[PDB]
Amino acid sequence: DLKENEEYEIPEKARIKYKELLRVYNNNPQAVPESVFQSRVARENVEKLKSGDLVYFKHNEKYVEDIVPVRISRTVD
RNA sequence: UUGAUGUCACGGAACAGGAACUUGAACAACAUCGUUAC
Repeated sequence: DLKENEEYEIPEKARIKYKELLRVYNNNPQAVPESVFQSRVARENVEKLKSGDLVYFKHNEKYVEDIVPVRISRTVD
């Protein structure tokens, strides 16, 4: 159920936090040796959030504060 | 592009003053990855 008439805008802080999270996901030293068990961010080497793709998020009062690509991922301060 | 009866231009050092300097132990422990079940 894609609800209409309920959309929020992305400030600069959320974008730089997502960029930092992607940089942490990509160049990890402790990763899995195979290139098939990793997630979609680490396998296909995503660098920025594109036009349309499904992202988990959390907002308050029409402004979003954080966005994560999977269910249980890491949080940046 | 000169004009004649008169040119010391070999008659004149591009010369004189300014610190590539200041700051930095080749050192080191806690995880990484996401969902399962009613």
